[PDB]
Amino acid sequence: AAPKNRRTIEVNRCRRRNPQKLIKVKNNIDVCPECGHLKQKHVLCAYCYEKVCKETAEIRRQIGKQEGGPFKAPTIETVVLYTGETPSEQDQGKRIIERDRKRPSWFT
Amino acid sequence: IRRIKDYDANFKIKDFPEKAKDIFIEAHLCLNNSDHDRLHTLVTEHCFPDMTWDIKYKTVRWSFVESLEPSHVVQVRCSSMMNQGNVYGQITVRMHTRQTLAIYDRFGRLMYGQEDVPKDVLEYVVFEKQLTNPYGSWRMHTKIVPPWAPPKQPILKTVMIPGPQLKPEEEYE
Amino acid sequence: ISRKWEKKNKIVYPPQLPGEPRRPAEIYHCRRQIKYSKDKMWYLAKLIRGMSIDQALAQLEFNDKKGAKIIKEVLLEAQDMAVRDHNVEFRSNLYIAESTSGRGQCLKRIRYHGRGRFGIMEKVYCHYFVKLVEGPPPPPEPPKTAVAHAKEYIQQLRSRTIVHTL
Amino acid sequence: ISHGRVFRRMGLGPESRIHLLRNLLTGLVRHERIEAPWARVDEMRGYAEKLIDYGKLGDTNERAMRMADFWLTEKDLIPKLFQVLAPRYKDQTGGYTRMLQIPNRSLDRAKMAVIEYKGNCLPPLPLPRRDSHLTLLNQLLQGLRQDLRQSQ
Amino acid sequence: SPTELTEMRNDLFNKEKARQLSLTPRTEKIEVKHVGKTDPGTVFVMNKNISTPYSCAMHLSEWYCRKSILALVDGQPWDMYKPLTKSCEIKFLTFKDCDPGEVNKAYWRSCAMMMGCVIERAFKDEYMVNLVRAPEVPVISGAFCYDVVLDSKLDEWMPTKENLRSFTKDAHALIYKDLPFETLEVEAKVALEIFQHSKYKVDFIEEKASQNPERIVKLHRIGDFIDVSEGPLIPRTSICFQYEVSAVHNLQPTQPSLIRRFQGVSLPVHLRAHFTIWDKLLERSRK
Ligand SMILES: [Mg+2]
Ligand SMILES: [Mg+2]
Ligand SMILES: [Mg+2]
Ligand SMILES: [Zn+2]
Repeated sequence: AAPKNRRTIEVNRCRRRNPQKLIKVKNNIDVCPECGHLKQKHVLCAYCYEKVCKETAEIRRQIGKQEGGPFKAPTIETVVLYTGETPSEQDQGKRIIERDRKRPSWFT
Repeated sequence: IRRIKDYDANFKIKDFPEKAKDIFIEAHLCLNNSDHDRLHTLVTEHCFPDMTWDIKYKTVRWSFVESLEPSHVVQVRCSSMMNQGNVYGQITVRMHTRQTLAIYDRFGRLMYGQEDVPKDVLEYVVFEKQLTNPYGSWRMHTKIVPPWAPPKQPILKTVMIPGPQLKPEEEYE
Repeated sequence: ISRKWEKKNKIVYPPQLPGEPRRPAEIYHCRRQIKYSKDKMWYLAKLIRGMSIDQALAQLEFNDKKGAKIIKEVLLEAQDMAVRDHNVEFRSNLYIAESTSGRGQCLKRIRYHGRGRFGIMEKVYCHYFVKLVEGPPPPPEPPKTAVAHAKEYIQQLRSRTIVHTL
Repeated sequence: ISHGRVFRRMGLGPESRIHLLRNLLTGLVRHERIEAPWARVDEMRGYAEKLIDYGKLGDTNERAMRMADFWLTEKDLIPKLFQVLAPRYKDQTGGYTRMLQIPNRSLDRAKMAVIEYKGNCLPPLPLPRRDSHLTLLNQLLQGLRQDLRQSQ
Repeated sequence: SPTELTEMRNDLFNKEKARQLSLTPRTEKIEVKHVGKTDPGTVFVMNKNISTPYSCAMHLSEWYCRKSILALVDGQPWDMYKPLTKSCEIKFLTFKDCDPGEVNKAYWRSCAMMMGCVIERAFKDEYMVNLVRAPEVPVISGAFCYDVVLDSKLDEWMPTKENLRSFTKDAHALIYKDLPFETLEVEAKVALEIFQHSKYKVDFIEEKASQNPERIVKLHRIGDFIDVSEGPLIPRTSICFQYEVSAVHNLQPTQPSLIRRFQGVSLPVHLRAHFTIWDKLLERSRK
């Protein structure tokens, strides 16, 4: 089934400039209090999450280094310690992960 | 100055401040009318970009009023023959003058200075000429800024000096 | 090709008289040869047409389209050069006056069909054009009130003449 | 019509769906925090809690062991489930996992989600937090609460 | 006549502002370092007395302009439209902060002053209305209040529900006006000149000057209305969203004169409450 006639620019404009076709303005956008970058509500802030993910990756690299090879998951809990930190009574009997940097403010 | 005179055969130090003043004023005047052809004759190739590059896409209303103190030569130096067939002579002149300056935008909105009110200014201006080269003339080469110089008049615009833009992994100090 | 949009920032107006309202700063900026349809680009251009700079950047940041990040880049460049070169007071104090997509130079390729027959495929390119104007974004035109309609109708009635007479 | 259909159709079919979820779950047990498409994460979440329940049921239990053997492809994780994860949650009766929406994926613009097991060693997520009690609206309501309790 | 009094007050205010503006040593520059969690270590090189914290926000983003209610300058509260004086550290305080106590107080005071303006203009010409003060009542109390002395004619008069609605509508009109909260920092003598007619204002200015080491007092204007304030105010009138004048109470020790306490409750656009929650807040504010 082929078009019987060429559709005009007038009719085409009516189709493609319809509100239905148009991009809708978003009202979800707020400033993240932590970093000041824009976040959509209901969604984790991209900047803050990227920061957390970078740190998580570093810790995981260290975890892999200590484990050595595959199929070496520990049968005890894990704890991450930074520079100038010692294991506590709770941290005793846990796997210790050492980081070469200082504690982040957000990490508690 | 003996090294300059031997090439020139006819040079007067006593007359030079008057010439220097004329060159200076004419160069600064042609900035207003944006005649680069005349500027090239009056201004050294080193000096040209220094006084031209920022002036692009904006209007200057520089003017000269009476000088408080007559200009005088302070230092005379010459080249040490770095290039064959090239000798350069430099004269430094002290100028204590009153001047008016108004700088505007593309859009004609005033950026800097006030049109009517004159301001006192003390400047060291060094002039360079290429000797051993015919058709050569004394041209404004550089302005020396003293370390003890008073700060320039403040701009009308308020500016923001941005802090260090940091990647997520980076931590502020 | 033509590149008139670039030359628009090269206009110098004469200095304003003291007894004159302050002229709003205008900034012209475009990206040429974006690998993207002009038709697709149009929607994003239309979206940010009346908006302030910050509003526009926000909307573009959370848009899923490819062209959104390209417009964001162009807007940021324009905001930067506005403050630096065009003597805009505040980076926030800008709004989009013009936001347009245009066709770019394109390439013809062959698209093989399921016989000896074929089709001609066209690699689309577009330009994005933006004009920023210093100042708060102008208020949107208010919807016509009943009183406005009424007034217009009375005006129509009062305007009418005895036609085809002395 | 799909009234009261509780499971999504994903992968190459029913078996493939199980296998996809199994891989996500294995990832979660190992890493304790997993990024994946939102729908897949939401589907896997239920299985995550159920696995902890079987972990609690006991190491010695053969039924729980069989389930754990199936759902964990990497076998080293099976001790971890029984000896680390299950003892951790012994206090609480549920809500072992935490799921949060993440900015859309770069390539395919997919809705994304992070899932973690609670009480992990990893750096804390930028969780959404309710407004402080010291805000104006909260102050007014605290006043109201005080007045009501004084009335009684 | 009230019209001539407000006219005269405006003239004096404008004269004082012009005087303060004239003594500026030709657009001097001050360095203002931004100390915040967001966008750290940014410096503003700005005018000595022309520039305001709002123009600092204008340098940053629209978001700062929209959300920032007060500026903390050297750890001291500061109006958004209050001109800066010296090189200082600035941060911006919003309603959403961990301790928005200062913002709460500022909003409370601002609403009190708005109500004052409304009730001044509300009454008929024949009747006499005299504004006493805005007491520093906590937000936890549930209602911002203002003390007013009325004429002897309306001693037996008690406002109706419709009257309270009318005050509310006038307040909403004032919100719709979108008037900035203009501020002025003056010597006591100037304030005495402005507020010579109202004895209550005289007394309040006297005590405010007394508590200060100098005789420095603060004045605020919305639109043709001038009032002496306890502290800093919110930037703009448009900040208020939900604004109702709750009730009027006669103060018990009415031996010398009868003082009406006007009570109302408000919430900003940022912290909009639902219809139901709002109704609860109203029923409390009437007490
Ligand atoms: Mg073939
Ligand atoms: Mg369904
Ligand atoms: Mg599928
Ligand atoms: Zn953030």
